[PDB]
Amino acid sequence: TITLEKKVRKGIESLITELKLMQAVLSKVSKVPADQLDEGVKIWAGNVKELSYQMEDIVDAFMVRVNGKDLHRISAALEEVVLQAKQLAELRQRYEQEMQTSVDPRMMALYTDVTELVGIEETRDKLINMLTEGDDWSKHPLKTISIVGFGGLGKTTLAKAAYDKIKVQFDCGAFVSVSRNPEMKKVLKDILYGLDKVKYENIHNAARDEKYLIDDIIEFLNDKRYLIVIDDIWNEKAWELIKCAFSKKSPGSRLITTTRNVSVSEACCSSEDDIYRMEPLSNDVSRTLFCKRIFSQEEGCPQELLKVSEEILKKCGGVPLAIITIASLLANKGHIKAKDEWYALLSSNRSLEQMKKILLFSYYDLPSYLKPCLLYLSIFPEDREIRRARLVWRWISEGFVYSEKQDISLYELGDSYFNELVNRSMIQPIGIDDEGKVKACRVHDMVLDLICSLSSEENFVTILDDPRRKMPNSESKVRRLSIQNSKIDVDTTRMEHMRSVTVFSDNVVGKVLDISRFKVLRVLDLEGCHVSDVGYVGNLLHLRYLGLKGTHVKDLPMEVGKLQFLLTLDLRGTKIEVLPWSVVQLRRLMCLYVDYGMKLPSGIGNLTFLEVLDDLGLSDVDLDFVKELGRLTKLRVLRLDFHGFDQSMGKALEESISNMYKLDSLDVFVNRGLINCLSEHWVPPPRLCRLAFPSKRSWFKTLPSWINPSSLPLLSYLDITLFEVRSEDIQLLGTLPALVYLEIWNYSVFEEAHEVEAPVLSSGAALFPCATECRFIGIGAVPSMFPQGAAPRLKRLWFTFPAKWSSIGLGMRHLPSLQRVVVDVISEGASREEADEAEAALRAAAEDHPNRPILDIW
Amino acid sequence: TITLEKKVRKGIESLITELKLMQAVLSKVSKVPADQLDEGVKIWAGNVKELSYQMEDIVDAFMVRVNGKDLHRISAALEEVVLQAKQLAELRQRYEQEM
Amino acid sequence: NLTFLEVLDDLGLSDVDLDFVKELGRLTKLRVLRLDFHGFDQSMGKALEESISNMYKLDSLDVFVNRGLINCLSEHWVPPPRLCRLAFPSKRSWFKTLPSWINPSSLPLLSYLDITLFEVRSEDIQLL
Amino acid sequence: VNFPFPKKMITESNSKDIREYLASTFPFEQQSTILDSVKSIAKVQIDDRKAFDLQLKFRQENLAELKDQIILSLGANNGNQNWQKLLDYTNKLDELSNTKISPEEFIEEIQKVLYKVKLSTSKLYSQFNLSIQDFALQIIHSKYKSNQISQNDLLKLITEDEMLKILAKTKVLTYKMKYFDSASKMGINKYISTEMMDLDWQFSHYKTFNDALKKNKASDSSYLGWLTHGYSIKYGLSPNNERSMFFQDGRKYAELYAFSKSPHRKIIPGEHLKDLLAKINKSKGIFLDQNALLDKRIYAFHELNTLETHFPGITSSFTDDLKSNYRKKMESVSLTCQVLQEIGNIHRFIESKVPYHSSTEYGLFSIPKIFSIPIDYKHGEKENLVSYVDFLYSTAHERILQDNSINQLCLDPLQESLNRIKSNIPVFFNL
Ligand SMILES: Nc1ncnc2c1ncn2[C@@H]1O[C@H](COP(=O)(O)OP(=O)(O)OP(=O)(O)O)[C@@H](O)[C@H]1O
Repeated sequence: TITLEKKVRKGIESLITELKLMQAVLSKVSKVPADQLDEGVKIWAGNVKELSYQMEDIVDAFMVRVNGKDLHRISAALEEVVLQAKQLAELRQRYEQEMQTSVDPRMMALYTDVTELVGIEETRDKLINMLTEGDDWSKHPLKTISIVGFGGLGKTTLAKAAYDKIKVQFDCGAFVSVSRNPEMKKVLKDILYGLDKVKYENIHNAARDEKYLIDDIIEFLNDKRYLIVIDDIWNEKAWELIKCAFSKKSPGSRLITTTRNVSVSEACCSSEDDIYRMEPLSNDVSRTLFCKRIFSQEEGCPQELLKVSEEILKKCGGVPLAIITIASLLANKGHIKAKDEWYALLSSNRSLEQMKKILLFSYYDLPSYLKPCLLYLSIFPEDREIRRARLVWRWISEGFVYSEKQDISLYELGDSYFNELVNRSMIQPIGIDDEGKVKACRVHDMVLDLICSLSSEENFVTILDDPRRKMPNSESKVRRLSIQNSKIDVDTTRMEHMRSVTVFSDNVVGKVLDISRFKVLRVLDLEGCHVSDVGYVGNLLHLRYLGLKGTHVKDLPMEVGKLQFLLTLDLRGTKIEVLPWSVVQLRRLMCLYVDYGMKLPSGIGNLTFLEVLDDLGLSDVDLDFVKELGRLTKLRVLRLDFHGFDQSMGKALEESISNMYKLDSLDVFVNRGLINCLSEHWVPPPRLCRLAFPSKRSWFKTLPSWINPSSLPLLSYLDITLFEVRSEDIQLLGTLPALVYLEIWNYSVFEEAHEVEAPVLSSGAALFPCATECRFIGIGAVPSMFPQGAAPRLKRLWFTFPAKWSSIGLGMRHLPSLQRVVVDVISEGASREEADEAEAALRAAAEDHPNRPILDIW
Repeated sequence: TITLEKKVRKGIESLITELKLMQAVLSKVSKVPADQLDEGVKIWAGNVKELSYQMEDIVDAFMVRVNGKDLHRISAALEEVVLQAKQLAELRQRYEQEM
Repeated sequence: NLTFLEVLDDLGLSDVDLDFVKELGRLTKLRVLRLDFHGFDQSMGKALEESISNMYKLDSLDVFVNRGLINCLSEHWVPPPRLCRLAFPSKRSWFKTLPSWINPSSLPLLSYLDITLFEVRSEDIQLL
Repeated sequence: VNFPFPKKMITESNSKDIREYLASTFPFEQQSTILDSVKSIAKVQIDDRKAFDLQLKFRQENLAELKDQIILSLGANNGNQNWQKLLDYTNKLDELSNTKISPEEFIEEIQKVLYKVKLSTSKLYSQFNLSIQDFALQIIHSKYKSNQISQNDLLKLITEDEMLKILAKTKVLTYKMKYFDSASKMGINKYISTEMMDLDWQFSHYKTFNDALKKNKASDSSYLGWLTHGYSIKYGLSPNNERSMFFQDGRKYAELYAFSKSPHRKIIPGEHLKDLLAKINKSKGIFLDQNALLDKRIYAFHELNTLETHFPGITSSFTDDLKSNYRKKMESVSLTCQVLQEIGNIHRFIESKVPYHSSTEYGLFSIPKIFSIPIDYKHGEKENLVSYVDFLYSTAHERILQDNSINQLCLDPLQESLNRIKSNIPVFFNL
């Protein structure tokens, strides 16, 4: 039986090498647009993909289950897959026989008539003012503007409009377009030929290197005012090289650039005030464009078509490209289509092919390791929004995230992937998480349709709706399933090799299908369903992600200890009370979500690698527990509850916390009273970046001593409720370097009967660098707070003002960037005649400010 | 008899993939005007066409008639056509010269 | 039982009981139909019109009647939406005034029509 | 058949008679009525000193009676439950109850007994425990009313956390144990609001504490309300069958308090405020659809009512409130619950009129048999009762709004109750 072991080891190593080679080939193939592949390579690539799936499964089985029967099965599968690989190779070799270029579809749009653009005037004039901006604009240094957004939004159209409008007030100009994979010689020759068609008429035939072309451009632009537009920049090196030709200084010249990428725009412009962000049209403008496009002369929509029109316009989203293409589709110049045909289109040609080809540029440009992470978005329903933590943990579980470096955490890699997807304008971010990051994301609908078609053409994902998207006609091997309409019934007797199941139905029939037959699973996601108990979760042996959130589960089988591979375990909103003991024996576990009302077993110290722990109970617990807490060393998020926890042992807890070197966020929730932990001389962890005490009824005393800017060099969030605030407490907050967000409560003002005291700031300038929001709830003063001009980035101020102090000046010209102020007045001490006086006074003080912020007196 | 059923299925799936590849090649060839093809490719393409006909017939027979005698005949035909395909491949490789 | 029937030509419809005319309602993906009404007893036309209204996809339809007044396709019928061609080539069996379901809302698509009415009004061409 | 509603406008003439009748008969003395809301039913003339020493005698008798039962329950017990421990508890109970002592000693011993009763074999065992707690805090209320204890110390006693976590537990559990079967047989248990618990003479003392906090610290009063509603949901007075969104969790009260101190948070909400407001709008929508089930609508009403009564203005959204016009609907349902509770009180009082009903119909130790209000029909009672029920229904029929979307929750309970009451009043009036 020894030789069995050795043979199996050898076979597995061979498979690993073969997998590397296959992935290299597939990544190489997947770059070519579909119009340049031939059928042979496409078919062969599909078959290679299937073989890759099978070999991955075999390798995983060996890694998990390692006896006689297992080794025998593994050897059988090994032999079979090797045979199939050889056969496919011969097949390809048998029928191999060796035996122009199209133009960019976006080129025709430059010759569209100008009387067909609907709502440009406003944006056009705003951009023009952003360019000139004054009377002596012809004497200021060179300036660069940039425009960003997603495809089809109308960037080059706006640039063309402004250029044609104001080109008269310059000497020379040009309008050049850079593509995805550019040749720098061609770009420089284009600039030269655009500057003077007569002198450099034959410049496209010259053969010099880039240095001499750059020298020519520099010599021609000497002592001239120029306006130059550069279009469709796709990365950084291109701009880094082209920037050399505009190195000299020239008073009065202007540059414009347009792009889809945000970092490129940040690299072009100097200040973040020189960035224009395109935004979609409003509803009325979109509707007029639609009507004009189709009902062109009548401009009268019949009534029966109103509501389908509105739903279609909502699906378009205000993007002119989609509006135009769908309007041409429904126009059918011969005849307007019928209402039922409109419905059919809504539920579900040259212009359509062009739109698809245009939008796919951003997909064909991604790095190879980001393409699966994008297709994975086709699992979720249409219009809802997606939590990012769910996405990141599922990506890690599926195996899309990996690296070879020794000192890297997969969580931050996944976060980087998400931020990169947002950076390329393919995802709309929404909200702010409770750990300082994005909360959720949204996807445009046409993009969603493109993604669904792409992922369906490769058996990446199979969706189950009843009206559309039924079971594939001829497919025996399905890997990832997504149940959205519970009306259907599922066979699930041929789906031996599943990998991931997800149910989106509130329906009872959703829990009907049997799961214990998918002997190889990695992702089980039943969030929201009404399943009641799962005893079959053991015997799965392959899981990585177990998501049970918002389900009616009362208790877990005491066999989860068998799942030696389990990254995530999500239990929130369930009815569980006490976790089974065997949970201690899950050595690989990186994330544990739980409610504070659940009892944890004793030996929690063994769970190293824990990177996220949510809502510890910390009640009815002895000391060895709080000492074990000090062993989880690589832990980046923590949340406590202090509910029944006895505040006599806080010192051990603070030492255990100070033991965690890597850490970003921290919460402490306390019902009432004075917080008896985190005493002075604590030495917080160095990398801390976010701190919060959301209690609002449990105070600190004067202030923690460890808030000095040396101990907490990094901090971008703070939320504290003190007992009594001093005047030289805000000073210590001025000392903090970053402190983007801040919120302080004065406990004595509300709960006790103390009165609002005016704090005074002194002895310094630039007190609050990078403070965009501040909420001094309980304590307020506008002028004396900010002397000389400090915090030149604030945008929202919250302060309190007694009516007694009607007779201090409310001048808002210390602070340039003000945009919103929320005030509340205390009127019992002073009479109403002083009250309305102070009201009108601060109103005028807000009106004088040039930015003209908004007020609220409350 | 269980083993025979398992084998015939595998052979049929292999034939289906091979048919896809052959049709791709033939469609690629049939675009060139007759004045730019050379004789070798033309002859090889004719033979490939004939093999395609035979394999289609075998697949159809399996789909319609599906027992012992039928499965035995189908297995025999399967083996023979696979052998002929290999032979034609070697034949083409033997006399190919780029010039 | 013959589902998938997409074209059916010249049904007999004579000496037939009701379960036959009810079965007719099961052929759902059927795009062409032709009837004869030869010996068919005109007492059961309602079941026939329901069975016809059950076919969602449908393009052409014929009804041939020897003589007399056509006693089927009564008002409140809800014809199939996609209908595009309709014909009654009898020329000796009339309708009464006009079917009510000829309004342009119920038949948005129609490129062919052939009817023989008993007596035409002046405000009948209007509906056309 | 449905008996038609009485249609009378309230007269001071019969007001006098009904008023002195309520002021004379025992159970209606300590309770107040909805009819106090009417224009002219004035002239109460009541003094609480006599009612107070009456309560003293009632408490003495009830503690003595339960002690009597405790000895014999210790005599023959099915599995010894250390009943002499509860006996020592009632021993120190009577001790503290009889003597005058210094305020500090009373504080210490009250806190000790209460904190050690804090920490399942028998059911009436637990009933005895609950009655021990209730009698202890009743002693507290009487002692405060006896001017032997200041206000400062009373607050320092009640405002500390553990006492707050006990008041609600007792206030809900005792009411359930005492009235649930009566409410079920009467068929009104589906209409039982924690808001109107402290309107029975059995729970007047609680009311005192309540206004005391409205005296001094409104925050703690609202906290006590938010606590008692959650405790009511927990012990199954109102089953929702899945989960409560915002009642059992500690981090929800924090958000509610934060909003209550600075309201502008509602305009610029955080995430927890966001999903709070989403759940509120969803429950509102569920409440304002007529063919949803009754239990869901009642549950939604209870939740929204508690939120609005303790955290004012959070449930309000200006525009849609007028198109829906649900505010008056809420008031109508509240009025219905109040009047239904009073009708149940009257129905329970009727049992005192039975020739053979020595057994109390209110609950364990509700009334000591030393008083045991008798069967003696008096001159006025036979007229005053029917008059009072008619006046109740007449006063109710006016303010209720009439629309079938809202008719389902306020009209038919009143109609069914009027039917049951008009059917059973005579048969009891004969014998
Ligand atoms: N205001 C408008 N009114 C009518 N049509 C418009 C308007 N703005 C843009 N379009 C149309 O949208 C189409 C695409 O716009 P355009 O190509 O300028 O966007 P883009 O930002 O350049 O896209 P990409 O990022 O792919 O280059 C053009 O055909 C143009 O006619």
